[PDB]
Amino acid sequence: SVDEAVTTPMLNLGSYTAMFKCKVPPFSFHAFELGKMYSVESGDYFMTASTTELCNDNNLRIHVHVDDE
Amino acid sequence: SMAGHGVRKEINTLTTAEVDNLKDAMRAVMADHGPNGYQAIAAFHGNPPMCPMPDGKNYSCCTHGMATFPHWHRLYTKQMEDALTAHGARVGLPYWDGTTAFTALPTFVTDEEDNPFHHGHIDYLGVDTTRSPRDKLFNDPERGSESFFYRQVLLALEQTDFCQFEVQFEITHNAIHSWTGGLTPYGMSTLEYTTYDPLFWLHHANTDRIWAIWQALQEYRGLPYDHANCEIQAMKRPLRPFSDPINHNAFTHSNAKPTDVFEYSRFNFQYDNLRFHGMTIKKLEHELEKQKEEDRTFAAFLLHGIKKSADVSFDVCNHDGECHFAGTFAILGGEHEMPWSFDRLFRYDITQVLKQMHLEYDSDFTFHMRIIDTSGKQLPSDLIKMPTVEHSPGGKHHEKHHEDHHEDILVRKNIHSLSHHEAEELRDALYKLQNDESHGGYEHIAGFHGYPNLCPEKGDEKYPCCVHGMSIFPHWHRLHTIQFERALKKHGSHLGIPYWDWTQTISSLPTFFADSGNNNPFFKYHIRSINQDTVRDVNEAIFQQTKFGEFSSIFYLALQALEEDNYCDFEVQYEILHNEVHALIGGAEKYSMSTLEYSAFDPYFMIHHASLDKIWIIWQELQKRRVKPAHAGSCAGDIMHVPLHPFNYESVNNDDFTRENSLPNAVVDSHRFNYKYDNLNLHGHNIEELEEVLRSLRLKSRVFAGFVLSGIRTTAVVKVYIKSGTDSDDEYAGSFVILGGAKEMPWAYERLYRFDITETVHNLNLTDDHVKFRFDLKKYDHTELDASVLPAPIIVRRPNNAVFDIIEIPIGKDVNLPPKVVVKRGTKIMFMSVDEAVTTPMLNLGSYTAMFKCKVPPFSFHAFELGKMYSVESGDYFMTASTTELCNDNNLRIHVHVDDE
Amino acid sequence: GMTIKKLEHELEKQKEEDRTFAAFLLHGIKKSADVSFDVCNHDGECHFAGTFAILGGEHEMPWSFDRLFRYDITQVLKQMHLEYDSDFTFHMRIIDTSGKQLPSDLIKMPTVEHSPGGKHHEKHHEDHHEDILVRKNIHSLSHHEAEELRDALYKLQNDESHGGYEHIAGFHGYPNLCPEKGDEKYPCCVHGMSIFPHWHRLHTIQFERALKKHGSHLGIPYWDWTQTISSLPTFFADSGNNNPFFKYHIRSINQDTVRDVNEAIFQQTKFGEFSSIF
Ligand code: CUO
Ligand code: CUO
Ligand code: CUO
Repeated sequence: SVDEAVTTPMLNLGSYTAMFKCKVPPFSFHAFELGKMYSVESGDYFMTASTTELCNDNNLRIHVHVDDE
Repeated sequence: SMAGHGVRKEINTLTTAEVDNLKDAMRAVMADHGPNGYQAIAAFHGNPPMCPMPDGKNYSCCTHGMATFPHWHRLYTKQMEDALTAHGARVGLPYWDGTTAFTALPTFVTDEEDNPFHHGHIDYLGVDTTRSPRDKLFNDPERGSESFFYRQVLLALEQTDFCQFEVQFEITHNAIHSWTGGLTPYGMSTLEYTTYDPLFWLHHANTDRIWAIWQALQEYRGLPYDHANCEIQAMKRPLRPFSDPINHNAFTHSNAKPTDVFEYSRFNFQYDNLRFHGMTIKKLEHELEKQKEEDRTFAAFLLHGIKKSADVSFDVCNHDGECHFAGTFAILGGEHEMPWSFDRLFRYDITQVLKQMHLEYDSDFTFHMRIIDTSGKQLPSDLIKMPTVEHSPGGKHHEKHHEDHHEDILVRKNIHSLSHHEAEELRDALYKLQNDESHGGYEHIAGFHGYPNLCPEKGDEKYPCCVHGMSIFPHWHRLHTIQFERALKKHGSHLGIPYWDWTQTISSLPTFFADSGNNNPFFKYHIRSINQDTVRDVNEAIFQQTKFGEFSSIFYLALQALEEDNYCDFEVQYEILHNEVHALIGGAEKYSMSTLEYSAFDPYFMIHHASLDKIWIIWQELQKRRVKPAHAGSCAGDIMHVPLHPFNYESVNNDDFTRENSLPNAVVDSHRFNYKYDNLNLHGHNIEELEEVLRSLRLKSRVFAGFVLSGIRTTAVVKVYIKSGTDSDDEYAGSFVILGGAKEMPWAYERLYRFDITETVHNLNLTDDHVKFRFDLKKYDHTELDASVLPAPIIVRRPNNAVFDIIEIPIGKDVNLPPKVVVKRGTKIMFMSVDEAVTTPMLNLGSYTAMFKCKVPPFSFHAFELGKMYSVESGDYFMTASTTELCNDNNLRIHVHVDDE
Repeated sequence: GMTIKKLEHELEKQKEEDRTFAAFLLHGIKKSADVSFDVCNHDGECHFAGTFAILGGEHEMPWSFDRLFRYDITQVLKQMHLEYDSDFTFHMRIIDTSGKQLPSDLIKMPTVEHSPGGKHHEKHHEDHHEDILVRKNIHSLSHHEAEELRDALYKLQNDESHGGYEHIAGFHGYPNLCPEKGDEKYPCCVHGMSIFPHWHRLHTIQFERALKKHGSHLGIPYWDWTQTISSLPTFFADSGNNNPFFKYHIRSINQDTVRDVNEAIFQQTKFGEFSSIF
């Protein structure tokens, strides 16, 4: 949550790589990633900025991916 | 990768790659210690014994000598199959068609070295499996087809009744175990050991196949395939250990009950073909009936558990003492087997033997029976009761048959075939619904799709539940349509929602709507929530140039949908085709059918989606004929594994089917929803007939204009205009519509939108790869909007004969689009050298997404993409600008991706 | 009484209907006994399924039936209102002649079987004929039902006679009639009086009776306005198609019946403490 200026939203698994380009939906908080939280499930994930503009402020695109050993 | 089911095909048609995967997968399966291991699965069959009885006694789990027998084994085969798949097999156990004569055991099993199929180790025994085939195994044909396996199975097939069928079927099943295993202690001949041999699966796969063929025949007969009137009680009880929560496999666990077991499709595996021997199902039925014509004499046996496996042979003897070999049957068993006794007799066709004896039914002759154990020791005759002799005549008069149907089966009959009497139920049902404000009400049902937006759980954000543009787009709709229909039936409906085949030449709008007077409920509906009635601004949407191929207007698009292979590529064609109708009906109007947020309310809307749904069905199975089944998870499945909102959210129609079976994988099959269409035909063409028309398009090379459409957040139209060499004269290349609106959830077509420009381009005479680009103009329901986001058309040429290649020509410079996935492994790719200023380099697969950001190496031409070129290989690709700076000139990032159907 | 030909016909008729049977496997139980069994639903409610007897004794030769003995359960299930698919239990008691009970071990559990055949149900049935009239709910209204109301009202509205709509409405509002040639006029409408509902109740029937004479199937539809009001009834709202329910032309003075609807909505809570009308 570093930098209070940006809150906790951080979209989540926006979709696929194309979406990852920073497409985020109009305020539709497709919840998944919140404040201090955690997540057990596997598969392919992703994290994008809370808002479309908020994305461009630092390019919050990190595409987390979670596979097997 | 095939999207659909793990298919099981014949063993004799072994494809090297397939065999390799199976061997490897099996090897891994054998190795794993886990509960979904080879040893663990094998254990289910018998030793070590997995079943508890309430006394604590342990017995072999397999159900034999019972009606449940095919059900239990069906699950067992699947259990092993799932394991192999996890291991990486292309899904499916191969089936060994034992029925047909074969010189030797399948090579697949036979190969001694590096073959996991050859044998398996038995941990408890501490020895490997063994097999000693009996020579009797290759049955001697009189006819050539006339073999014992064939005959035994054939008799089973003839039986109408499930129970009658099962006994014959099961006994036949046993024959393979005996002959293969023979005397050896470790093999198939023993109940305990059999699961260990890998051949076991091949055999059971075949046995399951036999059952499947029978079901198909029953369906053909019109007799119930899924359920059995007999042994009602047995079906209900679960088959352990599958029912146990210990069971790692969810699917088998879910279909623990024999009632559940019947539907194989739920199992998610299919067979390459039902055809028994060469015969088709239709043919087989005919063949069977012929047998009926002649009288036959049978010997009947009552069999019970004789604590062991044994082979019985009996001969028919005349008083003279002359005898001939009557026949053989086998019993599979062992110690710790569960007790079983057949409810009915096992029938064996004596007729040939009697004729040879020249005996008559009435004549007094004797049956001699000898029971031999596997060891060769003779058993006492006390084990089996003396056989009965019966005569079966041939012919019939006034045979009233009893085949049940219509538990909850509705049918959506054509609006045209509609009758005055039929029409009333529709009007009444709809009206009663419309007046209904409850959660079940019409006002509420329409609400799911358009405004007001519900689905997020008290988000207070709102959210259009309407899923458009997603891969799921038809899935959500198909369920919604049924939701509308189901609501009506509860309201008092006789028939299903009428569907309209708008593809055919449209003389005028349906009378169903047009009759605005008499307060027709189908014509419009009062929102009541906000107010305002459902109005529509009809468009011409007519003028007929030509039918039966090259049909101008809607049909081509729809026909174009069926044309497309793969689901993912299909869905786009599916939606866009659907998108068109909404526009003509809704027109410009605020509250119209064209307005996504509102269109749900319109009466036509509820029915209209049904008409589209019909197209999906024809296509769904149509693909199956193609040996490319694609329904369920195919390419972009991830979206599917999540329930359709708001159907799952607690506040739906509360329809038990809907609320529960909201899952997309479930919705894929319409037959579950309890409704059927009066016909499969489109534009007056039957499935086989229509398939021909499709062939016509493949006949001629056509150039297509690729489109990467992304959520505009509004519904609108686009006019594609092709530039001309002369001045710049545009041309009406055509037009398509993009549905959407205000705060809709974001969407973007992963797949390209095939749009046919061909004739238009030829006039101007330009080349697909060569400098060819066009500027379209798009427009909102009424007014102009930013044409800007094209995004730049990605020309694709679809070669004529020898298709399913598809060529994809992206572009070079001033290109605009995210990662486009042509998919359809085997597709071809290229690039447009448009703008001489930029040469041919275009990096290639730079690396991963991070690299895609435009990292390109210093002049290191990591070759891959050149000038006019192509590429067959699959996997994930990419294309970036030749140089780092050259990237920024137009953002040449297109991340091509190429997966499987 | 039946002849052979007749009997065969009688038997076939039985075949026509589906039946459910319980099957018993019987073997020598070294004695004579009477067996009675009941069908019970899960509830534990039971009904007497049926009875059969076994004749036997010591030194009887051993015997076992090759097939099951069938007993027709169908009537019992219907009484239970059980379905074949439904899960129910069969309870069996074996009593010897002496009255001593035998162990159930002697007989194996019964099997159940289904016999044909089914059909599709057409909605052939007819409910009540117009005996007495009934004022059915406006909501429960059907399209077909709706027409009779519109037709009946319309025919009345066009009717100027004393029986006419213009006249019936006249009783309550203007013009005022009731005093016998008082030339005073007088609103017949009785409001505020103790009789207030009495006069109205009769007037309402007067309206309804006028319609039936005019050609009505059903009674005047009533609207339960207390319940949360989503919107005005469709019956009125459909101003188009010249809906007779929406408005009426006075014709006497002129001017159509217009209404200035008020919000009359917003729902706070139902089922007690209902705000507004209820
Ligand atoms: O059935 Cu248990 O063995 Cu093939
Ligand atoms: O799909 Cu939601 O509209 Cu036809
Ligand atoms: O008006 Cu006279 O009563 Cu309601």
